[PDB]
Amino acid sequence: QVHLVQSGAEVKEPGSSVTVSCKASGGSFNNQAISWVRQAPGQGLEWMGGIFPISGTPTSAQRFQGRVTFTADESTTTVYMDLSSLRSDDTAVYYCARAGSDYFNRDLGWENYYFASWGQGTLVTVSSAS
Amino acid sequence: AEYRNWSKPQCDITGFAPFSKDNSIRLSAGGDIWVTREPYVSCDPDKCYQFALGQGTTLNNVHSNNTVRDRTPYRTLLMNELGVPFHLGTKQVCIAWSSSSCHDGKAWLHVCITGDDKNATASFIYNGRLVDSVVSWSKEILRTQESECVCINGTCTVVMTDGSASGKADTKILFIEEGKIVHTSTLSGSAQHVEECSCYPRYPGVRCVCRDNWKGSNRPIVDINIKDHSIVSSYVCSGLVGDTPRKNDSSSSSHCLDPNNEEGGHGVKGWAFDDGNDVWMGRTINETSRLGYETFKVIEGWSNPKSKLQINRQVIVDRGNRSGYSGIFSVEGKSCINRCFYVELIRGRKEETEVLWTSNSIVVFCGTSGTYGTGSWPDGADLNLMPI
Amino acid sequence: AEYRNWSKPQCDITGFAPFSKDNSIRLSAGGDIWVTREPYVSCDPDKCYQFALGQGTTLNNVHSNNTVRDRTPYRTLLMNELGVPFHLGTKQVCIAWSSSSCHDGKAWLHVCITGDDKNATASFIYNGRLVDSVVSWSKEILRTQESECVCINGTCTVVMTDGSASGKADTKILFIEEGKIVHTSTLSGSAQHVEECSCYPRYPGVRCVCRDNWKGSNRPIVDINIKDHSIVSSYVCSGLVGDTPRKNDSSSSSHCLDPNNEEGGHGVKGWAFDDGNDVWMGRTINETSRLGYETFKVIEGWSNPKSKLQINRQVIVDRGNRSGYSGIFSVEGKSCINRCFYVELIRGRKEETEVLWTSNSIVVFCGTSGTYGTGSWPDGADLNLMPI
Amino acid sequence: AEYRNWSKPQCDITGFAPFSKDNSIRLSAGGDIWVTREPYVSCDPDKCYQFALGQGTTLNNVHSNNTVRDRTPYRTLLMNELGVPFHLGTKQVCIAWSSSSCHDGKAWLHVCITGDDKNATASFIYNGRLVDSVVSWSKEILRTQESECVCINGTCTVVMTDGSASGKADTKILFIEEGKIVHTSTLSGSAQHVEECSCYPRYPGVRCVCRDNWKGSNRPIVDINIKDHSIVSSYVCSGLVGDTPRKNDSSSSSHCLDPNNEEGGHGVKGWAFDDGNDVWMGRTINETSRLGYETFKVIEGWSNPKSKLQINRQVIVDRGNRSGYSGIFSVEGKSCINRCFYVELIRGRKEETEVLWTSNSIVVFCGTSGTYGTGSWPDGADLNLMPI
Amino acid sequence: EIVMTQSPATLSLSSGERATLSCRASRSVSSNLAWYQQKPGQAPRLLIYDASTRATGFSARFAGSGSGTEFTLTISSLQSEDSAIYYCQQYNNWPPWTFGQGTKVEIKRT
Ligand SMILES: *[C@@H]1O[C@H](CO)[C@@H](O[C@@H]2O[C@H](CO)[C@@H](O[C@@H]3O[C@H](CO[C@H]4O[C@H](CO[C@H]5O[C@H](CO)[C@@H](O)[C@H](O)[C@@H]5O)[C@@H](O)[C@H](O[C@H]5O[C@H](CO)[C@@H](O)[C@H](O)[C@@H]5O)[C@@H]4O)[C@@H](O)[C@H](O[C@H]4O[C@H](CO)[C@@H](O)[C@H](O)[C@@H]4O[C@H]4O[C@H](CO)[C@@H](O)[C@H](O)[C@@H]4O)[C@@H]3O)[C@H](O)[C@H]2NC(C)=O)[C@H](O)[C@H]1NC(C)=O
Ligand SMILES: *[C@@H]1O[C@H](CO)[C@@H](O[C@@H]2O[C@H](CO)[C@@H](O[C@@H]3O[C@H](CO[C@H]4O[C@H](CO[C@H]5O[C@H](CO)[C@@H](O)[C@H](O)[C@@H]5O)[C@@H](O)[C@H](O[C@H]5O[C@H](CO)[C@@H](O)[C@H](O)[C@@H]5O)[C@@H]4O)[C@@H](O)[C@H](O[C@H]4O[C@H](CO)[C@@H](O)[C@H](O)[C@@H]4O[C@H]4O[C@H](CO)[C@@H](O)[C@H](O)[C@@H]4O)[C@@H]3O)[C@H](O)[C@H]2NC(C)=O)[C@H](O)[C@H]1NC(C)=O
Ligand SMILES: *[C@@H]1O[C@H](CO)[C@@H](O[C@@H]2O[C@H](CO)[C@@H](O[C@@H]3O[C@H](CO[C@H]4O[C@H](CO[C@H]5O[C@H](CO)[C@@H](O)[C@H](O)[C@@H]5O)[C@@H](O)[C@H](O[C@H]5O[C@H](CO)[C@@H](O)[C@H](O)[C@@H]5O)[C@@H]4O)[C@@H](O)[C@H](O[C@H]4O[C@H](CO)[C@@H](O)[C@H](O)[C@@H]4O[C@H]4O[C@H](CO)[C@@H](O)[C@H](O)[C@@H]4O)[C@@H]3O)[C@H](O)[C@H]2NC(C)=O)[C@H](O)[C@H]1NC(C)=O
Ligand SMILES: *[C@@H]1O[C@H](CO[C@@H]2O[C@@H](C)[C@@H](O)[C@@H](O)[C@@H]2O)[C@@H](O[C@@H]2O[C@H](CO)[C@@H](O[C@@H]3O[C@H](CO)[C@@H](O)[C@H](O)[C@@H]3O)[C@H](O)[C@H]2NC(C)=O)[C@H](O)[C@H]1NC(C)=O
Ligand SMILES: *[C@@H]1O[C@H](CO[C@@H]2O[C@@H](C)[C@@H](O)[C@@H](O)[C@@H]2O)[C@@H](O[C@@H]2O[C@H](CO)[C@@H](O[C@@H]3O[C@H](CO)[C@@H](O)[C@H](O)[C@@H]3O)[C@H](O)[C@H]2NC(C)=O)[C@H](O)[C@H]1NC(C)=O
Ligand SMILES: *[C@@H]1O[C@H](CO)[C@@H](O[C@@H]2O[C@H](CO)[C@@H](O[C@@H]3O[C@H](CO)[C@@H](O)[C@H](O)[C@@H]3O)[C@H](O)[C@H]2NC(C)=O)[C@H](O)[C@H]1NC(C)=O
Ligand SMILES: *[C@@H]1O[C@H](CO)[C@@H](O[C@@H]2O[C@H](CO)[C@@H](O[C@@H]3O[C@H](CO)[C@@H](O)[C@H](O)[C@@H]3O)[C@H](O)[C@H]2NC(C)=O)[C@H](O)[C@H]1NC(C)=O
Ligand SMILES: *[C@@H]1O[C@H](CO)[C@@H](O[C@@H]2O[C@H](CO)[C@@H](O[C@@H]3O[C@H](CO)[C@@H](O)[C@H](O)[C@@H]3O)[C@H](O)[C@H]2NC(C)=O)[C@H](O)[C@H]1NC(C)=O
Ligand SMILES: *[C@@H]1O[C@H](CO)[C@@H](O[C@@H]2O[C@H](CO)[C@@H](O)[C@H](O)[C@H]2NC(C)=O)[C@H](O)[C@H]1NC(C)=O
Ligand SMILES: *[C@@H]1O[C@H](CO)[C@@H](O[C@@H]2O[C@H](CO)[C@@H](O)[C@H](O)[C@H]2NC(C)=O)[C@H](O)[C@H]1NC(C)=O
Ligand SMILES: *[C@@H]1O[C@H](CO)[C@@H](O[C@@H]2O[C@H](CO)[C@@H](O)[C@H](O)[C@H]2NC(C)=O)[C@H](O)[C@H]1NC(C)=O
Ligand SMILES: *[C@@H]1O[C@H](CO)[C@@H](O[C@@H]2O[C@H](CO)[C@@H](O)[C@H](O)[C@H]2NC(C)=O)[C@H](O)[C@H]1NC(C)=O
Ligand SMILES: *[C@@H]1O[C@H](CO)[C@@H](O[C@@H]2O[C@H](CO)[C@@H](O)[C@H](O)[C@H]2NC(C)=O)[C@H](O)[C@H]1NC(C)=O
Ligand SMILES: [Ca+2]
Ligand SMILES: [Ca+2]
Ligand SMILES: [Ca+2]
Repeated sequence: QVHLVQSGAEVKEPGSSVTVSCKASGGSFNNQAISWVRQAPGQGLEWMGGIFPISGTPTSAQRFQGRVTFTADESTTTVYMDLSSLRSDDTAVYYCARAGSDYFNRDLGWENYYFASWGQGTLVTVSSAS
Repeated sequence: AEYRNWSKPQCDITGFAPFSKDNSIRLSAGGDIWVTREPYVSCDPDKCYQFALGQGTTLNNVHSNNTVRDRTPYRTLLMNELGVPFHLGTKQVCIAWSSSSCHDGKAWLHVCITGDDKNATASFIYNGRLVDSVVSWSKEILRTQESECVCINGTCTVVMTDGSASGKADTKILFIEEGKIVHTSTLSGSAQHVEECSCYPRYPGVRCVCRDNWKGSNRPIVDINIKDHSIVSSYVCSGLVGDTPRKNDSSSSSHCLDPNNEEGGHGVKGWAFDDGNDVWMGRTINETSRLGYETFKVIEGWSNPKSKLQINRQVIVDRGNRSGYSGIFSVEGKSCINRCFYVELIRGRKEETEVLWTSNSIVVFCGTSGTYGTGSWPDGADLNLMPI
Repeated sequence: AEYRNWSKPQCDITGFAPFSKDNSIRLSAGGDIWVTREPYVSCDPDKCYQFALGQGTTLNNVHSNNTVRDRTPYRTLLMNELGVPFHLGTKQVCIAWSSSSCHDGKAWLHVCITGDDKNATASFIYNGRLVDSVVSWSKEILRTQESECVCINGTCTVVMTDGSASGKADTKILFIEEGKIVHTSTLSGSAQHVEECSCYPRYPGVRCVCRDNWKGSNRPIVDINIKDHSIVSSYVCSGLVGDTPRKNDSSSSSHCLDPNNEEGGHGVKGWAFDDGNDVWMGRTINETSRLGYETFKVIEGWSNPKSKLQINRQVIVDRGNRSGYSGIFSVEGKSCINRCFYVELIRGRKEETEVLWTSNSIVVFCGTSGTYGTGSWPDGADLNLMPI
Repeated sequence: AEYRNWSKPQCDITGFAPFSKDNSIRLSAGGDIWVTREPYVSCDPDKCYQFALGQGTTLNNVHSNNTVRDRTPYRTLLMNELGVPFHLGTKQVCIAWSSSSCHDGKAWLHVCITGDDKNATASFIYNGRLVDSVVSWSKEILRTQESECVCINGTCTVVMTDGSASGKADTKILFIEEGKIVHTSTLSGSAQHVEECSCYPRYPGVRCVCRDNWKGSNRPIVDINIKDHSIVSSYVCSGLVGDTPRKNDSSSSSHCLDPNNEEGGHGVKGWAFDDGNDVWMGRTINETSRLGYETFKVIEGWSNPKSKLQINRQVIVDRGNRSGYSGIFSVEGKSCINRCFYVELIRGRKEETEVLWTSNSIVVFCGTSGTYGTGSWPDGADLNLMPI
Repeated sequence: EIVMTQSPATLSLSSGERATLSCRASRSVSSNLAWYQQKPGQAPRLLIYDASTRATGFSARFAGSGSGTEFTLTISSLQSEDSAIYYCQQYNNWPPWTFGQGTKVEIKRT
């Protein structure tokens, strides 16, 4: 089946950076955008950004625009997300998701940008503890 | 012949009088007319031409379906004398999904952009032949003005952008001589986002008013020096802002240096120009959709960021009828330079689901020192009756 | 090049010979042709052009329905070389529901009127660009000649009216130089109503014969002085009257100074010209409807108000076929100025209910000093068979 | 005006940038467009023209059926400015089922071939009028370049062949001055078969790269001397061969003097040009059918017969889309001669049985010394939906 | 930029009865609205899109309603598996794609 598969959990020290990845089980990376959404403990959902796997246009939420970068590879059929300058507050579950959207108009923007399918979620925690 | 220099003073404008209309969608219901979007107007020393990016199809045609996408391999730059609709005899001057054109006083320059989203090419065509080319520097949809370029003493200038629409992007100003790229300057000053500039000669330099898709509902300004290639930028001071969407005039604000951060995301291509301390400008009548179109003068709106004192309002299209992109062009008179503008009248998908196609008509107005009355000049086509 | 002066004498006319025909309604039954009314003809120093006010649609089109109204936002001035029918490649020169055009010897002037009934604008377009504009002075349907203007030594003249059709109205004569309004004179003399004038050069001045919708079935005359902007007016003396409706030739009368008060209300655009004491003129063959068309000379009809002595009659369209507006134009020959005329051939609604549209063809004749025979040259389209 | 001499040096090419596209098949689904094959491009001193052999019919027409045959009495040479599609207003310049054209710097020369297979005539038309003619010398389908001729100091040259396609044939080089045949040379050197040559000015002489239907999958070369009418010939050395069909790049070989005898029978019209010891060339992406199109540079490929070292590849049409004939043309710049090429995009019968007709679109590219990106520019028409 | 307000904050009802949830946008989103269900300890799941149509994982008992600036979701005959948190999300043409703060459903059993 098509479904997304994510990388394992991580502990990182403050000021460090973390890499999370997401791969399609079906090898079927069509141009539908892959997006990253996070969930802090006992808190609501938060969109961070995304990328079109073939056309390669990346996008990021304003709060993360200096801190996050996205890249993709059709060969590994995997999307990679890097989050920099980590702090305790970034401790959250990070989910990759597949959007209903597959084209961007210079003038009119996006269409159908809702999440149809989600990954397993990766727990990332920021701490000094061993 | 000699190269253009635009060294005459600006004419004493009191408002705008009607100049031309195309009727393209009404004619299309019984005729072979091209599907288009993103039109513009420019003039040689003798007469004016209308330009548009075709969708490689006529309107009553199976290939007219799904014509909503802005980038495809088939788009070409169409060219006609002003007032002649785009019929099957129209000339295609280059392959393009984005463009700009101007006449230097000896021959036409066309700037044409095509290719893959992440590896596009820009071709420079002058006096009928390809003279130069350059490739996307940030690998994310290379784009230009969708309106005329400006040339002084043979040196033409064009604004080009690469990168994100909702974050920092790379903007460059290219200096061109007979189609050859001679210099390049990176954007400088306090403008944070620059798209779809509308430019006008302001001897000895060039001035441009642009679209900010990221944070401003106030419009960015770019000043270009032709003698030393230097660049500076800022924002339109006026408390009455020109972008769409925007806040209502009762609550909107502006800053001379920074994006106002009010309904900043998204926008629409527009224009404004200086008249001493006053500013002339046009905008959609509605604040959150591309409906109607109005123009007016704002007292001290070029230098005072708190001014909301408007005068000389004109309706061009009433609030119940669709509008679209708009842009300035300049015409040389016997003793002064006049300013004129055009308005894109978009019809069909995605708003009007009665049809499968998307296309536009146009209307054109020119600055007058005389007197004028009132009216409304919409598109006028009946999409309930004509071909789906 | 130099400005026109028309300083040659008038040619020795013995009658009129055929010159051109368009066949527009016959071609429309299988082709893409524009819907029009109120046509006219004018010539530059090298060749003649046909003009018409389009209804912003082709004939075999859903937008052709209800094309009977004279004022809408979509009307534009069409222009072609004489003899080329109005196909989809035709140029639209301005937005207009009323107009006039002329060539000064260096470039074309177009006078274009549009806007709200009670607040209309007049735009002056010269050498391809808008040069001046003026607004309705009486706030009640500003209107002009629907025929060519006349220019001497660079100064063009145009007659304009505002106000009621069935009472006193405000008529002005505007003097124009390279599109700039340089002077204005108010109507003077005994003419009491002045609409749709037909004008001709009569060096050193200009002379115009007009429509009286209020009280005359005799036509008003207006003489214009180009050197001092003075105006005088009167009526056509001839006992054989030129307007429609009118009384029959057995009972009609006229006055050289006043409206004859015979069937005075309503009228139709026409022409007449002086030939010493004689007058040449054209009119509908029927007295109470726009059917057929005839021309003739009236002996002493320019100076004797009791004369009914006609000679040299020609039928142009026979009494069973529709006619419409008609008007004079002047052509410069090798040693004299010739007079030529055109006739609008109206078809469709409201009289012909076989179709939903209203449109016209044209036919054109020129003065000859030679000899001629007979014929009839109607529209010729079969409305019973072609598209509804 | 003066005759062309092409005495400027060749421009420093780094690859090819997009220049034009016609969209003929997409427009044909709702418009009156001519049926064509065997197109080509040529330019006067001011602008470029597109040429094609019409099938004497429009596409949505009963006469469009069975348009696959290359010789019929109705074929004519069509001519338009580059970019204007072949609509009903297009000029037919001569009767022809084979042709070539060029501009000498003063006027156009057209070489037009028609008549019976075994007794055909060649007509030489210069400055609008027939100047000379010649008859088939071997009585077996007289034929020429299907692409532009080349002229230096007023003397134009054209390659012509008569006789078998699968055996020895009679090839002659004709020297023409203002339409008059002034000299003729028979083919000389080691080339054994010469069809459909593509020629380019290489001052002081002319150079041509051709099709070998008999034994070579490597292309023949012909050098022509304009001052003494001498001829010499050979083959393209490159181990990467330009004809179709051919062996794959893993197993193909070539010889500088002889046909390589690898998949030699049949072929397709193409081009190549010298760049010191390197060669620039274009070919179908597929080895055994006319699918896709690519260009590249081969290091030492003009002088070393064992070289397979390629660089600067570009895809023009991807491997899933149809191609056809292709050919070079030359354009004079401010200081150097540029090389440009065109590609025929064939659609319909015999491969695409969804329709009864056969026709083509085109795409055009020019050499650049700047930079460029990537893309694919196919025909784009949907034969499953448009008229059969 | 566009703020999504969702109410009530918490809802509790017995099994075999109808339940209703509501969402409001600070500007009109022209039907560009979707709903998600998240079961405890699992990734969210798409329930409805374009304010009107339900995803393959859900049956006729779930219904969407509203347009412009106000929207509603209704669950028919509540069951043990419905005990979950639900969120609305807008997607009107331009970023960011803001979610509502969510509503928690717990079942009022004996
Ligand atoms: C036929 O054609 C012609 C040409 O098209 C039409 O004329 C044109 O009509 C429009 C109408 O919108 C005019 O634009 C409007 O101009 C006013 C500003 O001008 C007025 O107010 C001035 C200031 O008045 C104050 O101060 C003076 C002292 O200085 C005091 O005495 C006053 O009491 C006030 O306190 C004043 O200087 C102006 O005078 C000049 O003009 C008149 C003629 O109009 C002359 O007699 C004078 O001699 C002198 O030359 C004048 O009185 C703006 O207020 C308008 O914008 C508001 O209205 C819009 C809708 O109309 C609305 O959409 C805008 O948002 C805006 O409304 C907002 O702002 C208002 C204040 O600005 C608020 O009060 C309001 O609640 C809201 O918040 C608009 O810009 C054109 O100027 C005029 N053009 C020409 C060349 O004359 C004519 O209408 C047509 N006729 C018909 C029947 O079709
Ligand atoms: C082939 O083509 C040619 C060219 O197109 C055709 O020829 C043209 O034919 C028309 C016919 O209508 C002519 O127009 C008409 O002209 C007459 C007036 O002219 C006649 O009367 C003149 C005056 O006669 C009196 O005075 C003289 C002395 O001066 C006396 O001798 C007489 O006795 C009278 O008292 C007279 O001078 C004319 O002679 C000249 O012309 C003829 C040719 O016509 C020559 O033979 C002569 O040599 C000489 O050169 C002439 O006899 C008008 O009366 C006509 O208008 C009336 O008729 C119309 C219909 O025909 C009608 O509809 C009008 O309403 C009008 O009728 C009313 O008025 C009448 C009086 O005017 C009343 O009697 C009547 O009851 C009614 O109330 C008309 O204007 C053209 O001139 C002629 N063209 C040319 C250049 O020659 C030819 O017909 C074609 N051939 C064929 C076979 O079709
Ligand atoms: C966006 O647009 C731009 C511009 O259009 C795109 O760039 C263009 O990309 C194409 C890709 O096809 C390039 O053409 C290709 O060129 C290579 C030859 O060049 C490479 O190899 C050179 C030699 O390398 C050997 O030797 C050196 C030591 O000298 C060693 O270090 C190496 O290890 C090797 O042993 C080398 O000199 C070149 O370097 C130069 O160019 C690069 C950029 O490419 C620069 O970074 C360098 O600084 C330097 O300037 C270079 O690395 C050919 O090999 C290609 O042909 C093969 O591949 C085709 C498919 O790509 C295939 O279909 C052909 O049949 C052919 O394959 C066959 O032959 C191969 C060997 O030749 C075999 O390995 C293979 O199995 C098979 O048998 C092709 O000609 C363009 O040059 C380039 N244009 C420009 C102007 O830069 C860019 O790609 C676009 N981006 C995107 C995302 O779309
Ligand atoms: C129309 O204009 C003519 C003059 O001609 C016009 O102007 C030229 C520059 C060209 O553009 C022509 O194509 C164009 O038609 C007027 O005629 C002129 O009138 C004046 C005043 O009566 C005469 O002035 C005199 O000129 C002599 C020298 O020639 C002096 O010595 C005298 O002291 C005096 O200034 C002039 O001679 C005369 N020219 C001719 C050729 O006759 C014409 O009056 C005018 N008419 C109208 C109705 O506007
Ligand atoms: C092509 O023709 C040129 C000459 O130019 C041509 O003819 C002109 C009238 C125009 O129609 C031009 O547009 C057109 O191109 C030839 O150039 C000439 O080459 C010769 C030999 O190298 C030169 O000869 C010398 O000339 C001087 C006098 O100028 C004598 O004193 C010497 O004794 C000797 O003959 C000649 O200078 C040169 N001409 C020019 C204008 O540069 C060219 O050779 C020819 N090329 C080909 C391929 O046919
Ligand atoms: C910008 O370009 C314009 C041309 O479009 C330049 O205008 C030209 O300026 C010169 C010098 O003033 C004029 O030449 C002189 O004209 C007079 C009168 O005809 C003549 O008697 C003299 O012998 C001389 O030729 C020229 O006519 C004028 N052209 C026009 C159409 O006005 C202008 O100088 C340039 N501006 C700048 C700032 O460089
Ligand atoms: C109205 O315009 C016409 C032109 O359309 C004027 O006629 C022209 O007048 C000039 C000045 O007299 C003539 O120039 C002279 O011609 C003679 C003979 O060739 C020559 O020897 C002189 O040196 C001088 O060039 C010109 O030829 C003449 N044109 C024609 C066609 O006759 C006319 O004067 C104007 N009328 C008025 C009332 O001003
Ligand atoms: C090939 O054809 C071109 C024209 O297309 C020839 O170029 C022209 O050659 C002549 C003679 O050399 C040039 O005239 C001279 O120019 C100089 C510099 O301007 C001037 O000082 C002299 O007094 C003289 O007029 C002419 O300008 C030149 N044209 C161009 C556009 O450069 C060329 O000679 C031909 N080549 C060969 C090989 O014959
Ligand atoms: C201009 O904008 C402001 C801000 O949106 C409007 O103020 C709101 O008006 C609505 C009713 O239309 C109220 O429900 C809100 O409570 C108001 N907001 C605040 C902060 O008070 C204002 O009404 C708009 N003006 C016009 C004339 O439409
Ligand atoms: C501004 O334009 C908008 C959008 O065209 C108008 O909003 C629409 O109003 C109608 C009723 O009049 C509704 O049926 C639509 O659903 C609304 N559309 C959207 C997208 O919300 C609005 O009325 C206009 N407002 C003003 C002040 O001009
Ligand atoms: C010209 O007009 C007069 C006036 O209308 C007509 O005279 C009338 O004719 C009818 C018969 O047709 C009589 O019943 C009336 O009594 C007449 N009126 C008068 C005042 O006597 C005359 O018939 C017309 N003549 C022509 C030739 O058209
Ligand atoms: C290039 O050409 C050679 C010669 O035809 C190909 O070699 C043959 O490949 C087929 C399978 O495609 C085998 O069945 C044959 O036994 C091979 N013949 C020989 C002589 O080895 C080769 O596969 C081609 N390679 C490519 C990349 O196209
Ligand atoms: C080269 O082109 C040929 C002919 O167009 C291709 O042959 C087709 O291959 C598919 C399967 O891959 C078959 O179903 C078709 O029937 C074939 N077409 C014909 C006309 O025979 C071939 O695949 C291409 N090969 C390469 C290596 O490019
Ligand atoms: Ca904005
Ligand atoms: Ca009357
Ligand atoms: Ca071969």
